[PDB]
Order: sequence, then structure tokens, then C-alpha cells
Amino acid sequence: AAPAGPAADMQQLFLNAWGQRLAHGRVRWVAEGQMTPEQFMQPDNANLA
Amino acid sequence: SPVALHHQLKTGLHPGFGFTVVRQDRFVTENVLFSERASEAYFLGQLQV
Repeated sequence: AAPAGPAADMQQLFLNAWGQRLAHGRVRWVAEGQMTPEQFMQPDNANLA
Repeated sequence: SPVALHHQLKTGLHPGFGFTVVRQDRFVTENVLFSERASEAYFLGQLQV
């Protein structure tokens, strides 16, 4: 996003915009961090493609 | 818990628990027969059409 308005109230305006979208599914890139290097090679992820 | 033990087996942690592993295998092998002289009597019939 482009920085809209003053930054003194930036983050409080942020969380009210995205309060639904954060919790509908799982974030992709974080869950790869806890993968064993053999488990990542497996088709458990289905994000190898 | 059946939900909870999913988490600890992905992150590599050993719960207080043990296993045995059972599997079945099939081998194709060559054999040798032996039989002393009159080991069996054999009766054959007359064929039908």
C-alpha cells in the first residue's frame, strides 16, 4: 500500500482494515520455516511447484 | 490428543511413546522336489464332449 495520511496513526488504521483477512487461512512463508529439510522435499507442502 | 500429536510429529519432537514396525514381504524362490517311487496313485477318467 501507499502511505496514506499521517504516520502517527498508521498502524491503528491498518489492523481495522485487515482484521478478517489475517485469520482466514495460513500464511505461506512462515510455515515453511518450521519444515525439516527432508519434510520440505515431500509432497506435504504442495507449494514446491 | 489426535489433533495435538500431529503438531509434535511435524516439528520433530519425541513424545513419551514408542513403536514397533510390522510389514510383510514376498520372495520368489526356486525349489527342488523329491519323491520315492510309488508316492501316489492316480486315476484318470474318460473324457466328455
